[PDB]
Amino acid sequence: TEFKAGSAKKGATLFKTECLQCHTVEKGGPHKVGPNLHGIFGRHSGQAEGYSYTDANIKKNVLWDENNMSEYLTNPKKYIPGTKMAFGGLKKEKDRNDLITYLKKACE
Ligand SMILES: O=S(=O)(O)c1cc2c(O)c(c1)Cc1cc(S(=O)(=O)O)cc(c1O)Cc1cc(S(=O)(=O)O)cc(c1O)Cc1cc(S(=O)(=O)O)cc(c1O)C2
Ligand code: HEC
Repeated sequence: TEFKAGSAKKGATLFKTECLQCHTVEKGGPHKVGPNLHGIFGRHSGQAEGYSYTDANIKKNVLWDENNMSEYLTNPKKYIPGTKMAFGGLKKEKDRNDLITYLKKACE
């Protein structure tokens, strides 16, 4: 996939409805069902401090960027077979661009 910067405003609403139940974004924010996402961009998969990941999420062995994030969020278990993230994915390209535009700001 090829990320294109979109609307963080639309992305924020998508995060609220699709992601917030399992994830926080703020620095020092708590783990929930899923890990806190602060600092996710640039970091090795499966490496937030204090969170117990699947071996699949750890050993995916990629650094997160906007393009592999878009691919992941299209269909999480297809990109990371073995994942325990129970999210079906955002099939729509604009949704992923907007979400990721938001995530870049919100987890900085
Ligand atoms: O910046 S905005 O988010 O306000 C914006 C709103 C509209 C827009 O048409 C665009 C931006 C331009 C635009 C950008 C992109 S992107 O490169 O992926 O960022 C894609 C499109 C687009 O028109 C094409 C498009 C895709 C989809 S998808 O099926 O979800 O992938 C839906 C739409 C698209 O126009 C419809 C649409 C939704 C929305 S929504 O408010 O975000 O739901 C605003 C506008 C729309 O035309 C009206
Ligand atoms: C129902 C729960 C749930 C939902 C909904 C969910 N997630 Fe997750 N997410 C998780 C869990 C659990 C993990 C850890 C999975 C593992 O260890 O295999 C995870 C992992 C991730 C990771 C990898 C983190 C890392 O450090 O490698 C990212 C990125 C992520 N989620 C983003 C999102 C985004 C963005 C959304 C919404 C679009 C979302 N998630 C929706 C539960 C969820």
